[PDB]
Amino acid sequence: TDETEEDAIFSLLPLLRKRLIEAHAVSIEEAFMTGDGSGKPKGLLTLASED
Amino acid sequence: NQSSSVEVSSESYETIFSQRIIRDLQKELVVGALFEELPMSSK
Repeated sequence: TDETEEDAIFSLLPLLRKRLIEAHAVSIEEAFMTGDGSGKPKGLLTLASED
Repeated sequence: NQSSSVEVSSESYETIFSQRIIRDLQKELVVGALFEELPMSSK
């Protein structure tokens, strides 16, 4: 919101953007590790188990 | 009207419509802007 930016001494935007990107990377790597098949890529461990 | 021989179409076709806009008296404001102002840059 455009009021918490003024309602503080230091900025809070770069933290927001960096959190967005790093959350995205964490989720993709976790899904590649052990994602199921329901709307998400089948994880390596799931492939190994089902083979 | 329709008193003479010739006439006009409707009673709204001899009226002058003015776009002048008038407003009544409004209360004055006193306390709103007589105190000194203190800028703030935080909560």
